[PDB]
Amino acid sequence: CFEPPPATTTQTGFRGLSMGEVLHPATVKAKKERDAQYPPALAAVKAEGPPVSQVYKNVKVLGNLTEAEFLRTMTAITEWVSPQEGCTYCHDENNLASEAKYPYVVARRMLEMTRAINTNWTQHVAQTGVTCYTCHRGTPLPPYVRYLEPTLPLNNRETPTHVERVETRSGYVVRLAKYTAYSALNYDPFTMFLANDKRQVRVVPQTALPLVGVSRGKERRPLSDAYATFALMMSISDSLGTNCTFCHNAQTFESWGKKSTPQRAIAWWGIRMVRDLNMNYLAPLNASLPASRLGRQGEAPQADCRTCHQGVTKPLFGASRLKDYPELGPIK
Amino acid sequence: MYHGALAQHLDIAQLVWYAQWLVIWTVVLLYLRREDRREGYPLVEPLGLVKLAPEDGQVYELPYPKTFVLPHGGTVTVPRRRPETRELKLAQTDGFEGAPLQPTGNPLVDAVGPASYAERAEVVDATVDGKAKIVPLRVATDFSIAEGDVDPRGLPVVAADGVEAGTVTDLWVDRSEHYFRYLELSVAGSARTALIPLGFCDVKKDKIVVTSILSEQFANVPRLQSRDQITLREEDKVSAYYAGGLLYATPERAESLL
Amino acid sequence: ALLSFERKYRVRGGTLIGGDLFDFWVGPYFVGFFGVSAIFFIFLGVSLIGYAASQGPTWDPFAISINPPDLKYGLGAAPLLEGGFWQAITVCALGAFISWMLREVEISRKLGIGWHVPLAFCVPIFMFCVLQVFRPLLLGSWGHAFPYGILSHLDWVNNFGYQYLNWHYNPGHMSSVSFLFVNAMALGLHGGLILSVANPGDGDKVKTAEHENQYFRDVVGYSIGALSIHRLGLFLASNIFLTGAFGTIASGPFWTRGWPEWWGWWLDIPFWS
Amino acid sequence: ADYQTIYTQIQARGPHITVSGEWGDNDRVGKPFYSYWLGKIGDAQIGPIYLGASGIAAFAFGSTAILIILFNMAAEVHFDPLQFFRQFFWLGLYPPKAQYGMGIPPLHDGGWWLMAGLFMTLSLGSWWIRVYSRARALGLGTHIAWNFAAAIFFVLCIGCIHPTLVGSWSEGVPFGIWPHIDWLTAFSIRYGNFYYCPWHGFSIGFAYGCGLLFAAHGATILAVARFGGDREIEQITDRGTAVERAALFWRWTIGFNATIESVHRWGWFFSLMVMVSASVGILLTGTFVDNWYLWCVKHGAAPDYPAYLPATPDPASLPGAPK
Ligand code: BCB
Ligand code: BCB
Ligand code: BCB
Ligand SMILES: C/C=C1/c2cc3[nH]c4c(c3C)C(=O)[C@H](C(=O)OC)c4c3nc(cc4[nH]c(cc(n2)[C@@H]1C)c(C(C)=O)c4C)[C@@H](C)[C@@H]3CCC(=O)OC/C=C(\C)CCC[C@H](C)CCC[C@@H](C)CCCC(C)C
Ligand SMILES: C/C=C1/c2cc3[nH]c4c(c3C)C(=O)[C@H](C(=O)OC)c4c3nc(cc4[nH]c(cc(n2)[C@@H]1C)c(C(C)=O)c4C)[C@@H](C)[C@@H]3CCC(=O)OC/C=C(\C)CCC[C@H](C)CCC[C@H](C)CCCC(C)C
Ligand SMILES: CC(C)=CCC/C(C)=C/CC/C(C)=C/CC/C(C)=C/CC/C(C)=C/CC/C(C)=C/CC/C(C)=C/CC1=C(C)C(=O)c2ccccc2C1=O
Ligand code: HEM
Ligand code: HEM
Ligand code: HEM
Ligand code: HEM
Ligand SMILES: CC(C)=CCC/C(C)=C/C=C/C(C)=C/C=C/C(C)=C/C=C\C=C(C)\C=C\C=C(/C)CC/C=C(\C)CCCC(C)C
Ligand SMILES: CCNc1nc(Cl)nc(N[C@](C)(C#N)CC)n1
Ligand SMILES: CCCCCCCCCCCC[N+](C)(C)[O-]
Ligand SMILES: CCCCCCCCCCCC[N+](C)(C)[O-]
Ligand SMILES: [Fe+2]
Repeated sequence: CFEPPPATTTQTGFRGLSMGEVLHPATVKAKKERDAQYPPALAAVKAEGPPVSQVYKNVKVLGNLTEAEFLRTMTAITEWVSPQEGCTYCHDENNLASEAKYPYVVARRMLEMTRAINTNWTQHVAQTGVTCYTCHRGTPLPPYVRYLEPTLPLNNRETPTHVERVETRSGYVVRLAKYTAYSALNYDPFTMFLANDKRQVRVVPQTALPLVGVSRGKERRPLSDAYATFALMMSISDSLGTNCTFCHNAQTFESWGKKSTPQRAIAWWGIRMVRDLNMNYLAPLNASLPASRLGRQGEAPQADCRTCHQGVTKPLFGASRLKDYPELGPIK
Repeated sequence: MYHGALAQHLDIAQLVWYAQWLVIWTVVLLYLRREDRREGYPLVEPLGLVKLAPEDGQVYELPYPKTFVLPHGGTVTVPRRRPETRELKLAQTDGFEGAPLQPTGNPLVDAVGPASYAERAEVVDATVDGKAKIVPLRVATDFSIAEGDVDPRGLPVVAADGVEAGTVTDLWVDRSEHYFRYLELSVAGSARTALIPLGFCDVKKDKIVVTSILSEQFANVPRLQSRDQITLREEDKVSAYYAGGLLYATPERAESLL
Repeated sequence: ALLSFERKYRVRGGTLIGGDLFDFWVGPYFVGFFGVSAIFFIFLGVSLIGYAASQGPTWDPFAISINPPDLKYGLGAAPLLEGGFWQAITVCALGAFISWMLREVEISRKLGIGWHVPLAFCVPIFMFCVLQVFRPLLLGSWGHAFPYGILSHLDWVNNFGYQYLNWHYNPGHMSSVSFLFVNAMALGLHGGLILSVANPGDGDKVKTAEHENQYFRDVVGYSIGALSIHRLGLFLASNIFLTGAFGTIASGPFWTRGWPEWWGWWLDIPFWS
Repeated sequence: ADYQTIYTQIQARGPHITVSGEWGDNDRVGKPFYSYWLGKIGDAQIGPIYLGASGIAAFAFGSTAILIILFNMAAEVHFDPLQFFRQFFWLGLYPPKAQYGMGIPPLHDGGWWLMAGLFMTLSLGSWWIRVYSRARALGLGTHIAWNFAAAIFFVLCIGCIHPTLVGSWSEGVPFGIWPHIDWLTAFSIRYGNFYYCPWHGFSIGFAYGCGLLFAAHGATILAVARFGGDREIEQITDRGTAVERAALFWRWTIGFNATIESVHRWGWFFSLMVMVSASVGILLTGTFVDNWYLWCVKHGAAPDYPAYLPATPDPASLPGAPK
């Protein structure tokens, strides 16, 4: 079980602190090739004539687009999400305004969510932005999603073994380990941290001595909170294909300033972004999805850091189509 | 308010850091470093033409004497004044305090440098039940060589010079620890045995090789006073004799290795 | 000046090199050629430490730190203040350690005893080289070595560990820790027992070799015997680094993921997957 | 070269020795048997072993602890045999995940962990007694029992006393291979980086020092095995050229030296202190220090480095930052 030299190493901290990335060149190249499948931008169309708001019948989101632009978007959407299936994945063959099929309405919300990320989560996605492809990767079900319990394989394009199957109780500890970089940490950071804003990630005191009043008996957070936080960080690390020192100087995890890299602030924003999407776009879709989409407690599949990043510190190595599809945001 | 805070700036842990260090240097300097001085002290030196002092530092660095009561009777008290009365065939090579000494005779038999022994007791080391501890297998009858190992009785002993120097006649066993410690050999062309500690022996199937000394030098290996017994001091004499060969068997052995 | 029994052992001879030239004592210390070079390098290395430290801000001992160069300088010579001092000091340190070791051989020769101690001493020099020299060569930059600072060298160990997510799952480390823990217990047991026999309490008699063997036969069912616990201890101790060296070397040049994932070779056997 | 110091060239066999206890000579069970291979690098006789009450007691409790742990572990892979064997390392028996303060946790949330912790404690107690008694029985001092006590106390510190001191069972050490390891990091993270705990440093200093000392002691005795240096008791009561040579080796190298007895004192002490320092550090943690790095920072200890990548403000403190 070993990976041969050379390793690719970077520096993310002051010399002598052994901070930085440690990359196996072959893995990087293999991920590069997978992400290289990002379809290139459709040729630019000239905006002739009326907004489709006038022209078409049931266009809510992209109503201001001229027709040519609009069909350009519809084409891009098709090759990002449902290329195998074609336009009819979401449309009634004979009535295009028809909302008959759930992919239509789900796709309508996803146009909204997508323009949300690109307009409002600028502090995370910056000027790279996302598109339907960032998550979907050419299939309607995105390959990396989370339910309210751990599931395996992480890539839902792979076929589960018996033990992996969520119904197989004997395989629980492994479903959890594969989510936390193989640790034995008995916590699921997804449901604890990313599904909603209920829990506080920070667990480390900010004073040298114990403050009288929060430091004894039931006043205290249980130590199990520090395990969870560690589990989450194992997960975030494995999700971005990186290590702690990509973000922290481990001298003082709890400190920012010189003890934290810029990417930690960005990750801080991403935790907030992921919670927004889950709480406000993705989780509600359990209303609009077939039962076959939903998990064991009737939850829609939702997003963690892997859903976009899929093992790279910038999703798709920072490829952007933002200037090519302004429909999708930022929306002034 | 904070748990542990004692004053403006001062807290429990910080005071304990100071106690920890104090406990450590106390045990190290005042205890352990004085236990280190139960042998060899007080330091010997040149002498002064006029001096009269119970020199203070020599008192302060010593612990109080302890006495071991010995299992088979007697006691031993350390530290104690344990001077070396024996004459040493050595001469200063140069004048200064740090100069090494040279042997002026045969260092092997003079017992100087790596050939020195300790003035151990002239007593036979005993087992727990009072018997002699280290005895030849001629005496140690209920003992044996484990099946699988060379029995050396019969084998030739071959000295550093490549020359056969004698013939192994017996093994001496430690009956307290069940462990061979010496081979005994008939010395070639002499009417004597020699013990040779097992550490100086490369045991082959066909011979026993001893590189510490040339065949010539086996003749002068220390002799025991009895034949089926050895005293603590004799063990020391025998062992030291071969050890001294490592520096002294030939002229170039004391000189630079390379 | 001399222990009561010392004078008779203080004979010329035994040198690896130099011969009579440095064959003498300064106080209790034997000098010899390597005494001379040990001292040369110490003086160098300590001088550089001072000069370097003076160019820094802090003179607080805990906070002083002399660090290797940025990774970009690779295996090349870095500016003095930017890794160069560290490079110099590392050479002096190696010069001092090896001198100390060869000096120990010369002392062993003069006394007619085995060379086991200078040998045992190669293990920590070796492990120093793994950290400071070999692993950086494999990764291609001096900048992966550890800084010279009482506390800053702990910040390196910390970060190096967390580069691989959880360094505890490193099988070389697990082996290393186990030897660190056994050896500490064994030294307690060996030390405790020799004292218990020689110091029975009240006015009872010093006990015997047979008693030592009986105690451990009684307590754990095996006594390894008097010569062999010294061999064991030298083994257990040495294997702290001899096995550890592998976990250190593997991290980076031969494994780039977190260490828990390495155990996938077990967990993911498809037979039970 | 002294091959004896590598292995025993010729093994001696002789009649089994027994040194009589002041009691319990009749609880020694088993027939001594000999191993030729063992004999090559140690004493060849395995066994007999003394039984006794404290020992049997120790086994009883120990085994009960183990049963509780393994049964909860089996529950974890839902009693699937093969998944049990597969996942054994990852499987654990955890303390309260919830804050019950010092309330007896429910069986499912730490109740079972306490149980096991209790029986293990009694297991250790019983064993300590065995270790203490055999010494007394054989007319020996009790230095070993006193070194062991320190070790047992450390375990109580991390298992019991620290949880009690801060008032939460949630902080105890889980039972399990990886789980007891994950605790190390959970515990260090919560208390501000154990590298910056002075007693963690003392402890390491002594653990490293035990490696230094046992390598140097062991090597020193092998190096004078030719002079019977292994026979350490009689080298104590009647100094021989072995320990004169050992002592002078060390004097000539480092400038001072021990005796053959005192070096075992140095060793006993270094070993003891690993466990003593460690406990003190645990007693101070949570009770009086919350974040060891900040405590160090409070007192001027901590190093500080230039930014390399740009200094990064806590976004949470920004104007307009969400929560
Ligand atoms: C967050 C990171 C962690 C980490 C990271 C870590 C790293 C990165 C490495 C270790 C290594 C090691 N760790 Mg781990 N560690 C260990 C224990 C150990 C050691 C057994 C082992 C070897 C130490 C070493 O290389 O010495 C080195 C000591 C040397 C080289 C001494 C040289 C001395 C020189 C020869 C002479 C010095 C002379 C002075 C200058 C002279 C001064 C003169 C005065 C005195 C007169 C324990 C017991 C634990 C526990 C209980 O949690 C732990 C936790 C962790 N370690 C953390 C999880 N550990 C090493 C290893 O072996 O990994 C497998 C290693 O590479
Ligand atoms: C891979 C992991 C490593 C590691 C991990 C480690 C940890 C995690 C900890 C230490 C600690 C310590 N380390 Mg580090 N370390 C040290 C030295 C030290 C001491 C500052 C201190 C106590 C060590 C001890 O008692 O050993 C046993 C030896 C004994 C008892 C004999 C006395 C040795 C003497 C105390 C050495 C003092 C060295 C001087 C400061 C050096 C100055 C050199 C010149 C100027 C004279 C040296 C000299 C080296 C070298 C040369 O390799 C080294 C390598 C390493 N340490 C590795 C990089 N070490 C502890 C500490 O408290 O840090 C501050 C601690 O917590
Ligand atoms: C990221 C996490 C870290 C960490 C967290 C950590 C914690 C949280 C603790 C330590 C502690 C200690 N650490 Mg640190 N650590 C250490 C080394 C050490 C030890 C010297 C000391 C623990 C004492 C011990 O031997 O326990 C092993 C010995 C034991 C457990 C004795 C057991 C005795 C018992 C009687 C045996 C019983 C066995 C029976 C068979 C039981 C069977 C029962 C059945 C029935 C179940 C090194 C050398 C390093 C390096 C090189 O990086 C390091 C890094 C780190 N540690 C990281 C910073 N470390 C302890 C300490 O000193 O804190 C102050 C401590 O509590
Ligand atoms: C597996 C086996 C082990 C083992 C074995 C043995 N260990 C030995 C022997 C044996 C057998 C000896 O024979 C020899 C000795 O004589 O014993 C008294 C020795 C010795 N073990 C020392 C330190 C020690 N052992 C450590 C570890 C183990 N030991 C492991 C555990 C550690 C750890 C763990 O950190 C330390 C710090 C010295 C006291 C002594 C060398 C003196 C020297 O070499 O003099 C020569 C050099 C000097 C006096 C000063 C040199 C200063 C340089 C030039 C300038 C500074 C350089 C820089 C690197 C500083 C960095 C500081 C920063 C990290 C903070
Ligand atoms: C600094 C010094 C240290 C130090 C010191 C010392 N350490 C000592 C002593 C000293 C001095 C002793 O005198 C004592 C001893 O005796 O030594 C020979 C002992 C010990 N250190 C042990 C383990 C250890 N030390 C560690 C650490 C350190 N130690 C630190 C470093 C570590 C670490 C590193 O993690 C470990 C793991 C044990 C071997 C031993 C206790 C046994 C016990 O307490 O027994 C308790 C009893 C049991 C567990 C019984 C159950 C066993 C059975 C087989 C289970 C069967 C299950 C089955 C279901 C039943 C079926 C029945 C059938 C008939 C139907
Ligand atoms: C003055 C000058 C410039 C001179 C020129 C000559 C010269 C080269 C001098 C060198 C000066 C220098 C550089 C000195 C530094 C000396 C050093 C490196 C000291 C380190 C001392 C330390 C920290 C040791 C750590 C280990 C330790 C805790 C030891 C204490 C106990 C001892 C002394 C153990 C050694 C020891 C062991 C291990 C035995 O087994 C044994 C068995 C039987 C009898 C004696 C012994 C014995 O003494
Ligand atoms: C495939 C290339 C494809 C075509 C062709 C297509 C066309 C299309 C039109 C012209 C409309 C307007 C119909 C009307 O009058 O309301 C329209 C609107 C939406 N589409 Fe579409 N569409 C194609 C493919 C896809 C795919 C693959 C999906 C589902 C992922 C999809 C979804 C939608 C949605 C939602 C709308 C409403 C958009 C809005 O602004 O509200 N289409 N499509
Ligand atoms: C980009 C504007 C975009 C579109 C269009 C889109 C469509 C879409 C569809 C058709 C579904 C339903 C698929 C099904 O058959 O059930 C769907 C579901 C999910 N999506 Fe999506 N999606 C767009 C963008 C994004 C982005 C940027 C992400 C990731 C942040 C994302 C994620 C998901 C997830 C999660 C689901 C729910 C699980 C599922 O129903 O398959 N989408 N999307
Ligand atoms: C690598 C496995 C790793 C560890 C360990 C780690 C730890 C850690 C801790 C202990 C905290 C708590 C801080 C506190 O209590 O104040 C924490 C917090 C954050 N982390 Fe982290 N972290 C690890 C890895 C990573 C990586 C790779 C990144 C950046 C991509 C990262 C980021 C963050 C952020 C952001 C926080 C704060 C969370 C919040 O405020 O909500 N960490 N980490
Ligand atoms: C989940 C909480 C999560 C983490 C953690 C995270 C981190 C992260 C980092 C550190 C960066 C910056 C890397 C760098 O500067 O080198 C980064 C960048 C982007 N992310 Fe992210 N991210 C998390 C989650 C998500 C999710 C769910 C998505 C997709 C909807 C997403 C997207 C992006 C995008 C796009 C970027 C790239 C910005 C760029 O500069 O190229 N992230 N993320
Ligand atoms: C009852 C109340 C109210 C209070 C009690 C207070 C009390 C005394 C509590 C004590 C708590 C304690 C001491 C907890 C300590 C926990 C610690 C330190 C645990 C540390 C490590 C645990 C580990 C490594 C356990 C892992 C798992 C095992 C060893 C598996 C067991 C397997 C076997 C032994 C194999 C058996 C078969 C073999 C003999 C062939
Ligand atoms: C002569 C002293 N004998 C002796 N001494 C010691 Cl320290 N240990 C043992 N035996 C072990 C190491 C234990 N405990 C059993 C594996 N025997
Ligand atoms: C706290 C641990 C359990 C205590 C009870 C264990 C059995 C006690 C046996 C004592 C035997 C007395 N003896 C013979 C050693 O003196
Ligand atoms: C960091 C662990 C504690 C270190 C303690 C080291 C003690 C060795 C001191 C020997 C002092 C020698 N002398 C001659 C000055 O006493
Ligand atoms: Fe010993």
